[PDB]
Amino acid sequence: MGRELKFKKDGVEISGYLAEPEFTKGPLVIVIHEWWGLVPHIKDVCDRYAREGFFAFGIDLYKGKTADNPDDAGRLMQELLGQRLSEAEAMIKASLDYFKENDIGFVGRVQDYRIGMTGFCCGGTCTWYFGAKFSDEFSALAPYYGLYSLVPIDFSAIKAPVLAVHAGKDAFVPLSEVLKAIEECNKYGVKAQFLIYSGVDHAFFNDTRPEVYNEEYAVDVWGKTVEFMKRHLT
Amino acid sequence: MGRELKFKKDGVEISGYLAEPEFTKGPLVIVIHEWWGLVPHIKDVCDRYAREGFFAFGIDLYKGKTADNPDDAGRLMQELLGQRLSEAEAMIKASLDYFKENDIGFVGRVQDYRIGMTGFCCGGTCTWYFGAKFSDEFSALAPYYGLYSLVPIDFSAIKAPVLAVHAGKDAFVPLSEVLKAIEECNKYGVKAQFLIYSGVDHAFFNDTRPEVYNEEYAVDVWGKTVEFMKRHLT
Repeated sequence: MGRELKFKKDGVEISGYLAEPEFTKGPLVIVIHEWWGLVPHIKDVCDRYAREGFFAFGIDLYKGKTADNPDDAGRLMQELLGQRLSEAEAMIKASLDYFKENDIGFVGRVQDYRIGMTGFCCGGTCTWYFGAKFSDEFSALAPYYGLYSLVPIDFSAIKAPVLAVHAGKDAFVPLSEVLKAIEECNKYGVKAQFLIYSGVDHAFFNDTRPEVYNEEYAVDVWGKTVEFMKRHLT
Repeated sequence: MGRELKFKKDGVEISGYLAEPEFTKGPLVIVIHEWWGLVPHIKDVCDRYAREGFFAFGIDLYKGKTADNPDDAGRLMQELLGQRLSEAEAMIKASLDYFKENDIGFVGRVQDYRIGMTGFCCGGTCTWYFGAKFSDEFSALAPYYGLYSLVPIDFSAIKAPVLAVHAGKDAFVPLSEVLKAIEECNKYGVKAQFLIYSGVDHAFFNDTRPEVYNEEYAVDVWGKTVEFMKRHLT
């Protein structure tokens, strides 16, 4: 089952796609879209999480807007990260509050909420950023190929374990930037594992983009990601 | 319940420890020791592989010698990787030939041999080096925290997928060296995934060395390694 949510809470508009497991009362994963916005591929990822026993909320951070080309997509992303960052923070916070009020993410085995977050591209940046901002709320973070140069990621504040996925030939994220993030995690004692796949580009997980998709590593990284989310959230 | 193999083949003396799975006839993994030599910890690793369905051969590359301190260990390692590298190569090749003659590592599903190789510290270096030297013989490589600057690894020759495990605070392997390896893999089309664990030291997998062992990441990396070896060897 997947449903479109749209409602107001604490003065902000929450919208996105919620995939729910069959019967399983599982953990929750927040899934953050790329710079194109909340498109079908992201909803598909949410469905895939639900088939593994997780509630998955593909939150819309673009207020219903999507882009099909880099120029418009870059404008939406720069607006989100550079002008509406406070608002996006408030949407994340209100979403978390909403799910907890509805018992979504409550895990019987531990008698507590277990909430993860993952995202791709700008959604990877957001995973890091929000994971630091809301460090009491998340039990696992899985940022895929986010930029570290767009917004200040406060590595000192992160409390969750992190699975950080990167592409070896990423045209947007130099390896030097990945190295700097590793050194910050070393410095602050962040339990971050960095996975760097040789020879693939940015967005290699996106099966709808044949110019960058890599099947071998997309299958590999999905296996690793589900294992990691299960380890920390169930 | 493994066996100590000792025999001569093609002019070189082979010795090591062979762990065998029960109730399953599976792939082979060659396991290469650290600079201490073929000590109980390494035999334990072989046993662990056998419990997951693999034959595992902990080859001795030190001609029966072990070391309990860094000075003696460093001398044995420098001798292995300098003066006796050709001999070690011949031991690896003769081992492979021996197993194939005895049907060890033959996998029914693919009607062919599937042989992996893994190792730690100097054994990680060896896994890279021999994986390139004997490029057609290996179907998976899992080098843990080896140095890249001791012997010339021929990245251009590697044909197997690689799971390269590194420690984020490795006192012996700077992250700049890991980056150089990633760039070589990118350049030559090696299917290498690099996994860098923040905050841990060299030899963090070694549960017999409490000063560097890290349980959380040793458990994590074991899971990842078994999944990878199963994916490529069964």
